[PDB]
Amino acid sequence: NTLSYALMAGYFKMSPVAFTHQLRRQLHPGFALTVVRQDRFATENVLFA
Amino acid sequence: VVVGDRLVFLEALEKRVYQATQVPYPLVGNLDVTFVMPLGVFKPAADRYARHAGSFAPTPGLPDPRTHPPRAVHFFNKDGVPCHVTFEHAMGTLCHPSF
Amino acid sequence: RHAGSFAPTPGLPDPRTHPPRAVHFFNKDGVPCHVTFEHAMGTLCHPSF
Amino acid sequence: QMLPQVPAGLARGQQSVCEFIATPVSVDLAYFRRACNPRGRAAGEVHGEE
Amino acid sequence: QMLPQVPAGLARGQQSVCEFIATPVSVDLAYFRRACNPRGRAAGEVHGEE
Repeated sequence: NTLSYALMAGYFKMSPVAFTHQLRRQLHPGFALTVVRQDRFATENVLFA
Repeated sequence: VVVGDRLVFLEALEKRVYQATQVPYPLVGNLDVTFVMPLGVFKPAADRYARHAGSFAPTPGLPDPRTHPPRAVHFFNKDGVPCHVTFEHAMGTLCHPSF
Repeated sequence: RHAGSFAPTPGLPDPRTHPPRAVHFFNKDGVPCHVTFEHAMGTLCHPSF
Repeated sequence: QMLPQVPAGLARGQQSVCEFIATPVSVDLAYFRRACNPRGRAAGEVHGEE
Repeated sequence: QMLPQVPAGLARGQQSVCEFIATPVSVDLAYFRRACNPRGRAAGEVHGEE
Protein backbone atom coordinates (compact mmCIF):
# COMPACT_ATOMS: atom_id res chain seq x y z
CA ASN A 1 0.00 0.00 0.00
CA THR A 2 2.56 2.58 1.11
CA LEU A 3 4.67 1.66 -1.91
CA SER A 4 1.96 3.34 -3.97
CA TYR A 5 2.35 6.63 -2.13
CA ALA A 6 6.14 6.35 -2.26
CA LEU A 7 6.12 5.85 -6.03
CA MET A 8 3.62 8.68 -6.46
CA ALA A 9 5.68 11.11 -4.40
CA GLY A 10 8.62 10.07 -6.54
CA TYR A 11 6.98 11.89 -9.43
CA PHE A 12 7.20 15.61 -8.60
CA LYS A 13 9.23 17.49 -11.18
CA MET A 14 12.65 18.93 -10.34
CA SER A 15 12.61 22.49 -11.67
CA PRO A 16 12.70 25.99 -10.18
CA VAL A 17 9.10 26.68 -11.19
CA ALA A 18 8.21 23.42 -9.42
CA PHE A 19 10.47 23.87 -6.41
CA THR A 20 8.62 27.12 -5.68
CA HIS A 21 5.70 24.79 -4.95
CA GLN A 22 7.22 21.69 -3.38
CA LEU A 23 9.54 23.46 -0.94
CA ARG A 24 6.92 25.93 0.23
CA ARG A 25 4.23 23.26 0.62
CA GLN A 26 6.18 21.30 3.28
CA LEU A 27 7.40 18.44 1.10
CA HIS A 28 10.87 16.94 1.32
CA PRO A 29 12.47 16.53 -2.12
CA GLY A 30 15.36 14.14 -2.69
CA PHE A 31 17.98 16.66 -1.57
CA ALA A 32 19.82 17.50 1.61
CA LEU A 33 21.20 21.00 2.01
CA THR A 34 24.27 22.11 3.95
CA VAL A 35 23.99 25.56 5.51
CA VAL A 36 27.20 27.59 5.87
CA ARG A 37 27.67 30.99 7.49
CA GLN A 38 30.44 33.18 8.88
CA ASP A 39 30.60 35.08 12.17
CA ARG A 40 32.91 37.53 13.92
CA PHE A 41 33.70 37.93 17.62
CA ALA A 42 35.43 40.96 19.10
CA THR A 43 38.16 39.67 21.41
CA GLU A 44 40.75 41.27 23.69
CA ASN A 45 44.28 40.32 22.70
CA VAL A 46 47.46 40.58 24.77
CA LEU A 47 50.46 41.53 22.65
CA PHE A 48 54.14 41.11 23.49
CA ALA A 49 57.24 42.61 21.88
CA VAL B 1 56.36 42.67 36.50
CA VAL B 2 58.33 39.44 36.27
CA VAL B 3 57.12 36.44 34.26
CA GLY B 4 58.97 33.19 33.73
CA ASP B 5 62.51 34.44 34.22
CA ARG B 6 62.17 37.80 32.46
CA LEU B 7 61.37 41.29 33.71
CA VAL B 8 58.91 42.90 31.32
CA PHE B 9 57.05 46.17 31.07
CA LEU B 10 53.28 46.08 31.43
CA GLU B 11 51.33 48.95 29.89
CA ALA B 12 47.75 49.57 28.82
CA LEU B 13 47.34 52.65 26.63
CA GLU B 14 43.66 53.46 27.08
CA LYS B 15 44.25 56.52 29.26
CA ARG B 16 47.41 58.11 27.86
CA VAL B 17 46.47 57.66 24.20
CA TYR B 18 43.13 57.10 22.43
CA GLN B 19 41.15 58.67 25.27
CA ALA B 20 38.54 61.14 24.01
CA THR B 21 39.02 60.78 20.27
CA GLN B 22 37.18 58.87 17.58
CA VAL B 23 40.04 56.50 16.72
CA PRO B 24 39.54 52.88 17.86
CA TYR B 25 41.98 50.99 20.02
CA PRO B 26 43.99 48.63 17.79
CA LEU B 27 44.12 45.71 20.26
CA VAL B 28 40.44 44.73 20.14
CA GLY B 29 40.80 42.01 17.53
CA ASN B 30 38.14 40.29 15.47
CA LEU B 31 38.07 36.51 15.56
CA ASP B 32 36.35 34.92 12.58
CA VAL B 33 34.87 31.41 12.53
CA THR B 34 32.39 29.71 10.23
CA PHE B 35 29.65 27.22 11.06
CA VAL B 36 27.96 24.41 9.15
CA MET B 37 24.98 22.23 9.95
CA PRO B 38 23.24 19.55 7.88
CA LEU B 39 19.70 20.37 6.87
CA GLY B 40 17.67 17.34 5.87
CA VAL B 41 19.86 14.26 6.06
CA PHE B 42 18.24 10.91 6.80
CA LYS B 43 20.11 8.41 8.95
CA PRO B 44 20.17 4.81 7.68
CA ALA B 45 17.70 2.28 9.02
CA ALA B 46 20.09 0.68 11.51
CA ASP B 47 20.41 4.01 13.36
CA ARG B 48 16.74 4.94 13.89
CA TYR B 49 16.26 3.81 17.47
CA ALA B 50 14.79 5.31 20.62
CA ARG B 51 17.35 5.44 23.42
CA HIS B 52 14.88 4.54 26.17
CA ALA B 53 11.52 2.82 26.05
CA GLY B 54 9.56 5.93 26.95
CA SER B 55 10.25 8.19 24.00
CA PHE B 56 8.87 11.67 23.58
CA ALA B 57 5.54 9.90 23.49
CA PRO B 58 2.99 11.65 21.25
CA THR B 59 -0.62 12.45 21.98
CA PRO B 60 -2.51 9.15 22.37
CA GLY B 61 -4.48 8.20 19.29
CA LEU B 62 -2.37 10.28 16.90
CA PRO B 63 0.51 9.34 14.59
CA ASP B 64 4.07 9.87 15.74
CA PRO B 65 5.63 12.90 14.02
CA ARG B 66 9.15 11.75 14.90
CA THR B 67 9.59 8.83 12.55
CA HIS B 68 9.55 11.08 9.46
CA PRO B 69 12.45 12.62 7.53
CA PRO B 70 13.32 15.97 9.09
CA ARG B 71 12.89 19.18 7.15
CA ALA B 72 14.37 21.87 9.43
CA VAL B 73 17.13 22.64 11.90
CA HIS B 74 16.70 24.53 15.17
CA PHE B 75 19.67 26.40 16.61
CA PHE B 76 20.31 29.26 18.99
CA ASN B 77 20.83 32.97 18.41
CA LYS B 78 23.41 35.25 20.02
CA ASP B 79 21.07 36.33 22.82
CA GLY B 80 19.57 32.89 23.34
CA VAL B 81 16.33 33.06 21.38
CA PRO B 82 15.79 30.11 19.01
CA CYS B 83 15.90 30.64 15.26
CA HIS B 84 15.02 27.90 12.78
CA VAL B 85 16.08 27.32 9.19
CA THR B 86 13.84 25.36 6.83
CA PHE B 87 13.66 24.50 3.14
CA GLU B 88 11.64 27.61 2.30
CA HIS B 89 14.77 29.64 3.02
CA ALA B 90 16.54 27.95 0.10
CA MET B 91 14.24 29.24 -2.65
CA GLY B 92 16.73 32.08 -3.09
CA THR B 93 19.13 29.48 -4.49
CA LEU B 94 17.05 26.65 -5.97
CA CYS B 95 14.74 29.03 -7.87
CA HIS B 96 17.02 30.61 -10.44
CA PRO B 97 18.12 29.90 -14.01
CA SER B 98 21.61 29.16 -12.66
CA PHE B 99 20.16 25.86 -11.46
CA ARG C 1 19.94 -5.80 31.38
CA HIS C 2 17.34 -3.02 31.27
CA ALA C 3 13.89 -3.67 29.87
CA GLY C 4 14.04 -0.37 28.02
CA SER C 5 16.19 -1.34 25.07
CA PHE C 6 17.34 0.55 22.02
CA ALA C 7 13.75 0.01 20.93
CA PRO C 8 13.52 0.19 17.13
CA THR C 9 11.07 2.19 15.07
CA PRO C 10 7.64 0.61 15.62
CA GLY C 11 6.60 -1.66 12.78
CA LEU C 12 10.10 -2.72 11.71
CA PRO C 13 12.25 -5.69 12.75
CA ASP C 14 14.92 -4.78 15.18
CA PRO C 15 18.44 -4.91 13.76
CA ARG C 16 19.80 -6.03 17.13
CA THR C 17 18.98 -9.73 17.13
CA HIS C 18 20.93 -10.51 14.01
CA PRO C 19 24.53 -11.75 14.19
CA PRO C 20 26.83 -8.75 13.85
CA ARG C 21 29.07 -8.18 10.87
CA ALA C 22 31.15 -5.11 11.73
CA VAL C 23 33.05 -3.33 14.49
CA HIS C 24 33.40 0.31 15.49
CA PHE C 25 36.31 2.00 17.24
CA PHE C 26 37.95 5.41 17.53
CA ASN C 27 40.57 7.09 15.38
CA LYS C 28 43.56 9.05 16.64
CA ASP C 29 41.73 12.38 16.67
CA GLY C 30 38.53 10.65 17.80
CA VAL C 31 36.50 10.36 14.60
CA PRO C 32 34.57 7.06 14.44
CA CYS C 33 36.26 4.76 11.95
CA HIS C 34 34.80 1.32 11.36
CA VAL C 35 35.94 -2.00 9.90
CA THR C 36 33.69 -4.54 8.21
CA PHE C 37 33.99 -7.78 6.26
CA GLU C 38 34.42 -6.13 2.85
CA HIS C 39 37.84 -4.98 4.03
CA ALA C 40 38.98 -8.61 4.24
CA MET C 41 38.73 -9.30 0.50
CA GLY C 42 42.46 -8.66 0.23
CA THR C 43 42.98 -11.77 2.37
CA LEU C 44 40.14 -14.24 1.76
CA CYS C 45 40.26 -13.67 -2.01
CA HIS C 46 43.67 -14.91 -3.07
CA PRO C 47 44.95 -18.20 -4.49
CA SER C 48 46.90 -18.57 -1.25
CA PHE C 49 43.53 -19.42 0.32
CA GLN D 1 23.18 49.89 -7.84
CA MET D 2 21.50 46.51 -7.20
CA LEU D 3 21.71 47.32 -3.48
CA PRO D 4 18.95 46.46 -1.00
CA GLN D 5 17.06 49.28 0.62
CA VAL D 6 18.30 50.41 4.02
CA PRO D 7 16.60 48.54 6.89
CA ALA D 8 14.42 50.37 9.37
CA GLY D 9 15.96 49.73 12.77
CA LEU D 10 18.63 47.24 13.79
CA ALA D 11 18.27 44.82 16.69
CA ARG D 12 21.65 43.12 17.13
CA GLY D 13 24.93 43.01 15.21
CA GLN D 14 25.02 42.99 11.41
CA GLN D 15 23.07 40.03 10.13
CA SER D 16 25.04 37.17 8.61
CA VAL D 17 24.26 35.35 5.36
CA CYS D 18 23.72 31.63 4.76
CA GLU D 19 24.40 29.56 1.65
CA PHE D 20 23.02 26.19 0.63
CA ILE D 21 25.10 23.37 -0.87
CA ALA D 22 23.17 20.46 -2.33
CA THR D 23 24.14 17.07 -0.94
CA PRO D 24 22.81 13.53 -1.40
CA VAL D 25 20.42 12.49 1.35
CA SER D 26 22.35 9.35 2.18
CA VAL D 27 25.47 11.31 3.15
CA ASP D 28 26.85 10.01 6.41
CA LEU D 29 25.83 12.06 9.41
CA ALA D 30 28.99 11.49 11.46
CA TYR D 31 30.80 13.54 8.82
CA PHE D 32 29.36 16.70 10.41
CA ARG D 33 29.97 16.03 14.10
CA ARG D 34 33.68 16.86 14.10
CA ALA D 35 35.24 19.83 12.34
CA CYS D 36 34.69 19.07 8.66
CA ASN D 37 34.96 20.67 5.23
CA PRO D 38 31.65 21.40 3.47
CA ARG D 39 33.12 20.86 0.01
CA GLY D 40 33.48 17.14 0.70
CA ARG D 41 37.16 16.85 -0.13
CA ALA D 42 39.28 18.18 2.69
CA ALA D 43 41.91 19.47 0.31
CA GLY D 44 43.04 22.93 1.30
CA GLU D 45 46.75 23.56 0.89
CA VAL D 46 48.44 22.90 4.22
CA HIS D 47 48.18 19.11 3.90
CA GLY D 48 48.73 17.84 0.36
CA GLU D 49 50.65 19.29 -2.56
CA GLU D 50 49.13 20.07 -5.95
CA GLN E 1 59.36 -3.29 -7.83
CA MET E 2 55.64 -4.15 -7.34
CA LEU E 3 55.05 -1.02 -5.24
CA PRO E 4 52.03 1.17 -4.40
CA GLN E 5 51.62 4.67 -5.77
CA VAL E 6 52.42 7.55 -3.43
CA PRO E 7 49.26 9.22 -2.07
CA ALA E 8 48.47 12.86 -2.78
CA GLY E 9 48.76 14.25 0.72
CA LEU E 10 47.70 12.66 4.00
CA ALA E 11 46.05 14.05 7.09
CA ARG E 12 47.55 12.24 10.09
CA GLY E 13 50.46 9.97 10.98
CA GLN E 14 51.63 7.10 8.79
CA GLN E 15 48.54 4.98 8.25
CA SER E 16 48.95 1.58 9.88
CA VAL E 17 48.23 -1.89 8.48
CA CYS E 18 45.79 -4.47 9.84
CA GLU E 19 45.38 -8.16 9.01
CA PHE E 20 42.73 -10.82 9.49
CA ILE E 21 42.83 -14.32 10.97
CA ALA E 22 40.14 -16.92 10.37
CA THR E 23 38.47 -18.07 13.56
CA PRO E 24 35.48 -20.30 14.37
CA VAL E 25 32.28 -18.43 15.14
CA SER E 26 31.87 -20.16 18.49
CA VAL E 27 35.14 -18.75 19.83
CA ASP E 28 34.62 -17.61 23.40
CA LEU E 29 34.03 -13.88 23.57
CA ALA E 30 35.43 -13.68 27.10
CA TYR E 31 38.78 -14.63 25.58
CA PHE E 32 39.08 -11.16 24.03
CA ARG E 33 38.17 -8.97 27.00
CA ARG E 34 41.57 -9.33 28.67
CA ALA E 35 45.00 -9.35 27.10
CA CYS E 36 44.85 -12.26 24.66
CA ASN E 37 47.15 -13.90 22.14
CA PRO E 38 45.73 -13.88 18.59
CA ARG E 39 47.37 -17.24 17.91
CA GLY E 40 44.82 -18.77 20.27
CA ARG E 41 47.58 -20.51 22.19
CA ALA E 42 49.96 -18.85 24.64
CA ALA E 43 53.26 -19.75 23.04
CA GLY E 44 55.67 -17.07 24.22
CA GLU E 45 58.98 -18.11 25.72
CA VAL E 46 58.65 -16.43 29.09
CA HIS E 47 56.06 -18.97 30.31
CA GLY E 48 57.01 -22.31 28.79
CA GLU E 49 60.07 -24.26 27.70
CA GLU E 50 60.39 -25.63 24.18
